[PDB]
Amino acid sequence: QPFIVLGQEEYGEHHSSIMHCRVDCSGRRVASLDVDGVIKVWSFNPIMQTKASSISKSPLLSLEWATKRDRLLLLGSGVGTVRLYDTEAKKNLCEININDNMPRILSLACSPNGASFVCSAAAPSLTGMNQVPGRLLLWDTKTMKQQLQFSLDPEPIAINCTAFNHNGNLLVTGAADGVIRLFDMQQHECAMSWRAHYGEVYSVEFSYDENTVYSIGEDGKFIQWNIHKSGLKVSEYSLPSDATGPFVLSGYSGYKQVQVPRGRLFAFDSEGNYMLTCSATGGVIYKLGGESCLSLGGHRAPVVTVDWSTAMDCGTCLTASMDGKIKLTTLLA
Repeated sequence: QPFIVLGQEEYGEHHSSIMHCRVDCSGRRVASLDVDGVIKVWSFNPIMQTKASSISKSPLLSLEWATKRDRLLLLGSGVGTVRLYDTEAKKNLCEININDNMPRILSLACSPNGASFVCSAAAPSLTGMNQVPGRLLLWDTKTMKQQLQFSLDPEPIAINCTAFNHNGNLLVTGAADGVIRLFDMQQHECAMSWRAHYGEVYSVEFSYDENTVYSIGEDGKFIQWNIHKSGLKVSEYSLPSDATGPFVLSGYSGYKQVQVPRGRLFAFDSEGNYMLTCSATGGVIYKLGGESCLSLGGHRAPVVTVDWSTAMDCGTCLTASMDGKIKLTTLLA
């Protein structure tokens, strides 16, 4: 009963598997990035319409909408840079040099107050492969310099995912060593850290009331954690294996494509009561109360990343798959 499907449409401008697809802060624009460096910025009211296209030079690994100065997209590359992409002017404003030694920009989080961003900069993947050193850096957009290094204890490690709380006081992070680290933004040390997953942490998020954090990891678990009590599981659930991959699109050709999670694996409605996840044939929605309640379907290839935006009881669910197709499902509460 909780949701009714108003419609489902397909955005098909991408021709390679999707890496990231994120709705902007106004709920009206999508930025999506495929494994070939192609970025599309598009709208979906009341028709789908491409507002900008851009083919990236160098590999691109992360994508984050700026917070105060909307229409601005931050793109983290695989050559140790962050590119500021003006989706209105349809041009790159500048290319910020983060680090040559640790060129994989695996995560970007923009401060809700607009003056800084956090970025994960990781060593090249080892030739268990992501068990490599990483740094986590606070970058002052405004002097264009690195302001702060977060200490990663006990050792530097690649950070896969980051998320701010509403005020920007707290940053939750998930690492390739399975550890979750939670930072307050004046100090270099995490206020809190614990072993969360056996294998990599792929996505993290604060609950709506910011009393817990949610995580999803390589062990296939979705876990809710009390942030007043380090390592206190509030709850834990074993998801179907196609929620966490590795996602595989294969043919009789002897040919396969393999995607380890890189983009967001889970997304929530506005009030944090329901969770969208990946599966081989479309998005799957669960209820988070103290429970699969809707399957969105529509995909002929495995879904590898999702998003969910809410505007006033109208939700839109993005599901993105290895054939490059993005389905938009409109949900009414």
